[PDB]
Formats: sequence, C-alpha cells, structure tokens
Amino acid sequence: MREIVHIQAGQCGNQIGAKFWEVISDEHGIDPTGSYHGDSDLQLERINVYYNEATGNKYVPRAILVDLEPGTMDSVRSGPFGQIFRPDNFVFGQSGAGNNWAKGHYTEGAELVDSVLDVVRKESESCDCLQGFQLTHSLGGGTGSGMGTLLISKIREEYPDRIMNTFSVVPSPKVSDTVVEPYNATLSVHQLVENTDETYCIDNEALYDICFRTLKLTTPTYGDLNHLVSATMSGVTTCLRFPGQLNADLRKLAVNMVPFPRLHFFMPGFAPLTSQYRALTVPELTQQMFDSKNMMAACDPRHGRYLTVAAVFRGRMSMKEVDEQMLNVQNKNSSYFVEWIPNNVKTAVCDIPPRGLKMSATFIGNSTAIQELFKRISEQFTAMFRRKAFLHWYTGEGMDEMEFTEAESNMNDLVSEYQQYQDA
Amino acid sequence: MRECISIHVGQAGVQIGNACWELYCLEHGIQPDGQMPSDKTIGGGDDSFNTFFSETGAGKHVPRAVFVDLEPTVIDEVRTGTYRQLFHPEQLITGKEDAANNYARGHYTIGKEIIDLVLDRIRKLADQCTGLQGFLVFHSFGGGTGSGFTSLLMERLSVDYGKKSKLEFSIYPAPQVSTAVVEPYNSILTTHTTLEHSDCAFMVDNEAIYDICRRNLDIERPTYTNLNRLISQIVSSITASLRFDGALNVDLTEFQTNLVPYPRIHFPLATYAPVISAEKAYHEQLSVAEITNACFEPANQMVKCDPRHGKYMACCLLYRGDVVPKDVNAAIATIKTKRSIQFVDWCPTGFKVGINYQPPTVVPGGDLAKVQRAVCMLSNTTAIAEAWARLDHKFDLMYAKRAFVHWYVGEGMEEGEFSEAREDMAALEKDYEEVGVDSV
Ligand SMILES: Nc1nc2c(ncn2[C@@H]2O[C@H](COP(=O)(O)OP(=O)(O)OP(=O)(O)O)[C@@H](O)[C@H]2O)c(=O)[nH]1
Ligand SMILES: Nc1nc2c(ncn2[C@@H]2O[C@H](COP(=O)(O)OP(=O)(O)O)[C@@H](O)[C@H]2O)c(=O)[nH]1
Ligand SMILES: COc1ccc(CNc2c(-c3ccccc3O)nc3ccc(F)cn23)cc1
Ligand SMILES: [Ca+2]
Ligand SMILES: [Ca+2]
Ligand SMILES: [Mg+2]
Ligand SMILES: [Mg+2]
Repeated sequence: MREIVHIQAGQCGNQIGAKFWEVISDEHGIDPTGSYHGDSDLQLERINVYYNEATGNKYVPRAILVDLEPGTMDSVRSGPFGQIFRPDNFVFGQSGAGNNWAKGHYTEGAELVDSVLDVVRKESESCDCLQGFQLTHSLGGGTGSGMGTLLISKIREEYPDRIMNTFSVVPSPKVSDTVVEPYNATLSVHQLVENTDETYCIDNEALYDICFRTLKLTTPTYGDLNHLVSATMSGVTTCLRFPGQLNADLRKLAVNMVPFPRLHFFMPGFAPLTSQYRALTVPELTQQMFDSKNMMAACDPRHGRYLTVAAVFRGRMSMKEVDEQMLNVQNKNSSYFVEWIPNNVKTAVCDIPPRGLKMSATFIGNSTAIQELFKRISEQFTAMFRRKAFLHWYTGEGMDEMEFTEAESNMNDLVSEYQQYQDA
Repeated sequence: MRECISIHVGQAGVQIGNACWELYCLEHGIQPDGQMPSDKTIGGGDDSFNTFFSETGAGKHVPRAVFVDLEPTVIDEVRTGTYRQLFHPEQLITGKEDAANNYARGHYTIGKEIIDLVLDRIRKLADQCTGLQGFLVFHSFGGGTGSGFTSLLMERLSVDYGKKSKLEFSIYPAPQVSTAVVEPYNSILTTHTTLEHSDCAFMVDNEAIYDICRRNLDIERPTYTNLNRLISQIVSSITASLRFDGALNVDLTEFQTNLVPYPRIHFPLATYAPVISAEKAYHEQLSVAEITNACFEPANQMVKCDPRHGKYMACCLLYRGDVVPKDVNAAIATIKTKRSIQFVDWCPTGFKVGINYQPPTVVPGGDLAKVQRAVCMLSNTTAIAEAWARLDHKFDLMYAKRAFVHWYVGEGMEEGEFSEAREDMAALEKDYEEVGVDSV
C-alpha cells in the first residue's frame, strides 16, 4: 500500500487542494515545472504515494481537478504551481452549480461525473498498490458538496475495498457565501457518514477565529484561512509521505482511529499557528496542539471525550521529552480520554520539519465534542427548514422534502451516537 | 459565455434602454459606432463585457438586446439618434398602432400581430449565444404595451426557453408623470399574469425616483430623461456583477439565491447611494460608512415603503469603486447597533457583500456627480407589500363601479380575469404578511 489518488472538487476543493500541492511539492523538492532539485534522499523515498514518475524524471501529482465551471480551474493553471498538474486530469463543466447541492448531485454534476471516473480509473490502473482516495471539497456550496459526494458514492461502487478520505470544509455564517449552506452541508454530512472511512472536519468558523483572535488579522481573506488548511493537511499526511518504522497507511489509521464506523469525524489541530523566530519547546507544542484555540473545528474538547488520538511531531527533538510530555497531558487530564480504550493516544516523530518552522506538532482527534459542529449545522438547518425556506431551489431540480427530513434525521442520530460515548 | 439578453418593451422600456446602453458603452469604452479600442480580440471573446455585447468581425460591439414597441415614434429616435449604428436594424422592432393604455390590446389585439416576429428576433440573438443565462425585461406596469405585450412575451418565453431565468425591471406608476387613469388595472393584470414566469423583479417607483431628483439633484420638475439617467445607474449597479471581472465580485445569481426565499417572494427593494449634484460633491468625498448608512435611509429607496415598519429576509450590498472589505465590515457593524433592522426568525442576519473595482461613470451633460465609490443595496423586506397595497386600493375603487372596464371587455377580456387577478394580488399581500409572522 502506497499510491493515493487525490481529487479536488469545486471552488474550495481546488483552492485548498492547490495549496496542498504547493506545500508538499516544496517538502519533496519538486519545482513549478516538475523537476527534482532537492538534497535529501528521504524526500524521494515515498514520493510515489502522491506523485507519478514521468518521461525525463518529472514528477506529476496523481491529482484530478473537478469543477462544474472553469473559473477556479483556469486560476489553478494560472497560479504558481499550476503547470505541474497533468492536463488530461482537468475535468470541468460550463454552467456551474449555483451553490445548489441538488445541481451537483442530481442534475448538472451527474452529466459530468462519468468523465471524472475515467480519469480516476486511468490514475487507478497505473498504480502498483492503491490504498485509496482523498477528496478536498467544501460541504457548503454545490459542486464540491453535491458532486463531490456523488463521486464518493461512485468510487465506493467501483473500488469498495479501498479507503476513502475527505478533507471536508464545514461552513459558518462568519465566512458565508449564501443562506443555503446549512442545507448543502446537512445533505453532504448524510453522505459522508455512510461513504467515507475518515473525514477531517475543517470548520471555517474555527479558521476565522484563529485568524481573528490568535493571529491578529482583523479582516481575514480565504488566503489566510487556506494558509491554516495547507499546514494541517501537510501535518496529517507527514506519516504517509515520510519513513521509517511507522508503516502508516490510510487503513491502519481507519482501524485505530474509528472504534465505531459512523464515528469517523476527526478534529485536527496544529501548533504553532502562523501567517516565527523563537522555536517552541516540546512542552509548548504539547500544550498548544491540545489547546481549543489551536483546533481546526469549533468545538471545545472539554465538552466531550477523546476516543482516540494521533499526534505527529516534526523537527529534531528528544523523543524522551516527546513521550514525557505526551504522557503528562494524559495523566494530568485523564478524565477527558475514555477509560474503555486503553492507550488511545499514539505519538510519532519525523525529523524533517515543515518550511518555515524548526519544529511543529499536528494533532488528529476523534473527540465526541465534534457533536457541537453537527449540532450547530443542525440548528441553522432547522431555522430555515421549519418554514421550508429556500426549498424551491432544490425541488426545482427534482428533490423532495422527504430527502431533507431523512438527512436531518441521520445527522441528529450521529449527534446522539457521539453523545452516547461521552457518558459511557 | 453566461450571456444575458435584454428586452425593452414600450416607451419606458425603450427610453430606459437608451439610458442603460448609453451608460454601458461609456462604462466599457465602446464608442457610438460600436468600436472598442481596448478590445484586442476582434470578432469575439470570453471577456466579462461579452455577457451584454456580441462582437462582429469588423470590430463592432453590438448590444445583446431587442427594443419592441407597438408604435414607431420612440424607436424611430433610436434609429436616428447618437447610437443608431450600435444596433442592427432587426433588433429595433415597431408596429403601426399602439395598445392605447389598454392591457387587452397589448396582450391580444395589436399584440398577437407582432409577437411571432419578436420571438423570431429574440431567437436570432439566442443562437449567437454559447451559454445563455437568461433575459432582462424592461417595461412599464402602466402602459398598454408595457403591461400587456410584456405579459404575452413572458408567457411565450416560458414556452420557448423553459425555466431559463427571467428578471424584470418594472416601472411602477406615479401621479406626477402618469399618462392614463387606467394604470392600476394594467398593473394588476400584468403583475398577475407575469408572476409564475418571472424569477426576480426589481420594481422602480416613478415617484421615488421623482422625489430623489428634486431633493438630491436640485431638479425643479424632472423629465423622463432625468429619471432614466438615475434608473440606469441603479440598473448598472445590479448588472455590473455580470459585466466585470473581479476578485471580490459576487455574481448576481448568487444574490438571487439569497433574495428569493419562495417563488412568489421575488420583489427586492433597491436603494442607491450617493445621488448628489456636482455642486454638492465638490470638496466632499463620501466614505464607505456614509453611503452604506444612506442605504438604510428610506428616502434613497426605489420604491416608497418603510422597511423600518417591516421585516427583512435578506440584505445584499453591491459596492462599486474604491471599496475594500475592511471598511464595509466596519460600516455594517456601526449600522447594526444604530439602526432599525429586524430580520424574520427563519433567516440568518448576515449581509451579503459584493465589490466591483470599476468606479461608476456618468453620462456627459448629466446631473449626477462623478464619485469615487457607490453602492446598491438589494433587500427583501415585507415592507415592499405596501406598494402592492396602494396600487390594489386604486384598483378596488374603480373596479367596484366598473369604471373603464368596457374598454377591456370590448377588446375581448372578461370580468373573470380582473377578479382572478385581484385575488392573486390579495393572496400575494397575504403571503408577504405570512413570511413575517414568527415560527412556533
Ligand atoms: N421612468 C420612466 N417612466 C416612463 C417613461 N416613459 C413613460 N413612463 C411611464 O410609463 C407609464 C406609461 O407607459 P408607457 O411605457 O408610456 O406605455 P406603452 O407601454 O408605450 O403602452 P402604450 O403607449 O399604451 O402602447 C407611465 O407610468 C409613465 O410615467 C420613461 O422614459 N421613464
Ligand atoms: N476555507 C475555505 N473556504 C472556502 C474557500 N472557498 C469557498 N469556501 C467556502 O466554501 C463554501 C462555498 O463552497 P464553494 O466551494 O465556493 O462552492 P462549489 O464550487 O459550488 O463547490 C462556503 O462555506 C465558503 O465560505 C476557500 O478557498 N477556503
Ligand atoms: C490510536 O491512534 C492511532 C494508532 C495508529 C495509527 C496508524 N498510523 C499513524 C498515523 C497516521 C496514519 C495515516 C495517516 C496519517 C497519520 O498521521 N499517525 C500516527 C502517529 C502515531 C502512531 F503510532 C501511528 N500513526 C493512527 C492512529
Ligand atoms: Ca446540462
Ligand atoms: Ca473581444
Ligand atoms: Mg463560491
Ligand atoms: Mg407607447
């Protein structure tokens, strides 16, 4: 198990997905045209996980870029690292999806999906041992949300034994394109609960607050939020992209993180938060990554309990000190980790730090406090749905009110299920 | 692509198309003959201005539009006026005899003589389009052509183009400039027969515009030329999201998602600022906070109603010019604490913002000042139902005695249509009341 196939869908999907390929291409010594001008052999040892080798020792991202309009994807080709992506993997429609889940899932996107699956199958075939798929998308618009979840469903049909990962950007009124976002998100969460093994919940609420409160950006752009997203994505893929004892794969992650199959919504965290000169001591990384202020999902982990945790330290540091500090927070806050999964915190260290920082920590948590996120979206949803507001946009593409009711019910069930283990 | 076809019906529609298209030409640097120096791609292109203008091989940029009237006098002035070369003669369409302030003649008698010709020409523009977005229909409520031909056209357009989006800019009648006693009948008939076929409808109240011209521009007795120049500015602010590139530019359809919570509730209130004379704008730069604040002054509205005595369902701000998000957010924060803004309990209270960098322009020899920045607010308030109510009362006064009804019945209509239309407006008034009531 090595090769992953990456798909990015919609405005958000392709914006954050572009930053991901920018960040990791720098980490693996690949340049804006595709050539390797590195220095360490550790950079190329598992370059195969995310890149294909090409004619002339070029490395080509195993990346499929999907949108229902060409706006965002002409920007990706324009932008700093655009010329690296394989041009056949740009698969785009013309009319877009108007922030409408139904258009993504049932009408506009249905027209386009079979072409995306031909590129998926192309990349899937020239793979020694495919472990799975990761998708970047938001849940709030129509393409990345509705079409994205349509893809997932199709990929599962054709490759029912491979892993499915999402980086799924959850919406907030604090960073809001349209009033129908809670609808779109609730329709997609219903899909994600059934058809993914792992989902990283990137809440835009949490990114806005990190940007505002902790980084002193008064007027935060999507660029400022995506700076935080690509550093988190860099962190939660480190163990796949580098060595050397942890034979870490997506299946192993799924097995150890997910005690119950529907409860696979991970809260990510990063330390230190940036946009420095003083490197952080291991105690500080350990305090910071576990801090609510450093979570990429707007949930207080003190309101819930940690089912499982996976922590990843980057830089040159004492592993003695890393165990000591990781054991200190467990022993000093033991009520917040479930007694009925012994040794639920697993920690790893990797010598290569990220660009900029001498040392950093990335956190992956399956906390029951994630319910707060689904409760927040369940509330915004009901505010509108109890008066059937804005529904005509969805019923005009053939959807029924019963489908909204179903979806509202699955999410509220998810919330009940997370609440069940907080009290056990 | 994303092409938008404008259809201008009757005198008000036609004369407002002049104002608009004259304005768009100045906005994009298109000369009267149709040439555009700054366009290097000759014969065609994908540029944002191409949503409103096709290119010919000779370098002519040509409005994606059709002017239609049942008498030649108003369109003859486009055929011989400054911009006569801009339009292909087949875009400018006339009959010999008008509807005579009668919805019936505009819809049935004079109207059905020219309707196939109009759809045939609309079709010729629709086939120059690689991805047609929809139509923009400019017409008066009160005229016979504006009311009855438009209704017929809208019906027919729903047949030929399915659910392809249709926006109206509708001129709502006012006593200061009104031409006919029967305008309330025409208004209620067109409103009724158009309501299933229009996706969004910006009403413009001639009185509101008349008052703004007197008050803010110091114009003693405004003509139509005065009003249309102001209207074209508002129309331009709304269509500017379709005509310009921009990092912070939110498309108009995205605003529509927010503006229309149920099919029948599709009447946004517009409010524009600043409307100011050159005399008053000299040494008087108006900041983002001042023009934003001016959007919640109901004297700056396009329809005379009071949003303060009603409830909001959406609030969109379309800024153009020297504007950046920081200033906008600060301005909105100030307004939230200091002004009368109550949303319904089923809407989120966030204001949706869009920004075009191209600053607004002015037509040579006009009354508006050239300003560095400007803003159009589109709100969906229950207050706009006040406008339906005033007009519905005028209709009821006359309809109770059957005044003028014989002129409509003689051209083939029945009393059934009148009461069927009035009950639809009764229901619409009741809908705008229901949405405002809190949930349980
Ligand atoms: N704002 C504005 N209103 C106008 C203009 N011309 C006419 N009106 C108004 O429109 C209404 C009358 O309708 P018109 O558009 O003149 O009538 P028509 O559609 O040509 O119909 P007939 O002439 O009866 O066939 C009245 O309320 C007028 O004040 C104009 O250029 N601008
Ligand atoms: N963090 C982040 N959120 C985004 C970005 N672009 C859009 N969004 C959010 O994504 C949602 C809208 O989805 P979008 O991707 O534009 O729609 P789609 O293209 O139709 O899938 C809203 O919640 C936006 O705030 C981005 O670059 N970064
Ligand atoms: C109870 O928690 C876990 C147990 C096993 C695994 C499997 N592999 C893995 C991972 C890991 C796996 C896939 C992708 C990204 C990753 O960062 N990160 C760690 C850190 C420490 C460690 F011991 C294993 N890790 C994951 C979590
Ligand atoms: Ca289609
Ligand atoms: Ca061109
Ligand atoms: Mg968007
Ligand atoms: Mg006329």
